[PDB]
Amino acid sequence: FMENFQKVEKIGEGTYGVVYKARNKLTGEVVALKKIRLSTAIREISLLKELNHPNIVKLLDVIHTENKLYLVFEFLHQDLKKFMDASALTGIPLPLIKSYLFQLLQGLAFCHSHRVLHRDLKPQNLLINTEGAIKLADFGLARAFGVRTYTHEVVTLWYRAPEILLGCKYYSTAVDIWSLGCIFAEMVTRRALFPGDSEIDQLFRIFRTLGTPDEVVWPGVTSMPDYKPSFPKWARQDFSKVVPPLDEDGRSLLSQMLHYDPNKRISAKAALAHPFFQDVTKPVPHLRL
Ligand SMILES: O=C(O)Cc1cccc(Nc2ccncn2)c1
Repeated sequence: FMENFQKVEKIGEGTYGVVYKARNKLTGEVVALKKIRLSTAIREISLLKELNHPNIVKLLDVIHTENKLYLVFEFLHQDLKKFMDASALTGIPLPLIKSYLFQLLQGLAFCHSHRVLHRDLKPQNLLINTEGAIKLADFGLARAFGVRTYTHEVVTLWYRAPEILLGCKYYSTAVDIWSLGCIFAEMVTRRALFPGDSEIDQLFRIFRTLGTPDEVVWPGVTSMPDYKPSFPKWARQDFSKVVPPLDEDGRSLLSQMLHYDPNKRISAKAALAHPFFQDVTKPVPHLRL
């Protein structure tokens, strides 16, 4: 039971607590409702209510009652994780991959221009609709929560930027570009790019593909908190082996999203101008709800 909602249904375990599909009692509208497992965060998250962009899941409300905290979002019917699983036999068509990447970059460019990072992008917080839109959920929450324990559930590391895995306590816009590059690669190949089981397995999967980073490609890397001079030194592989059959435009863009040094990583705004998007369109997905 809930005072202000009816037909409340669990839909997932999230970074911060249970996520429900719920119907507002007064209006009948269907929303996603994210009970935070437990004020500097309430004011800061409440600022996120002001943000509106077509590629960002609207934060409709912040409800603080009975010493509980709930976030109310507009509801979308499928996430990219489920869509990629449903699309595993055929693959997502390239024009739709390109459309989704373009739209996600517009959402990131918007948030970043408003000084809001995500820090934890992953297919589970990318939501799609029947009209061909994709939207990013949960921007700004990681900073407000303070990176921080809000679930006992197993955290996905697969999309974490190397700066994060090497113990850098200082985030930048580049962490979100890394995560989206990993998601791009996964849409293309139908396999996660770096499916690490632990922080060190995550870090070593990255190193085995992109080469072990050094001061030449990443000035400052050897001073990062969790950097170890004893890390094995892997040579770097070609993106042509990693994301076939992606064309050279897509591989060029992906390589710019996956530079080791966050400062060298392409921005969302610059990525939107990349030649890969010259022929972008907005196709209709085949969604089975
Ligand atoms: O909480 C998490 O970490 C991800 C997560 C998990 C489950 C649902 C969401 N969000 C939304 C938003 C809108 N329509 C549907 N689901 C996010």
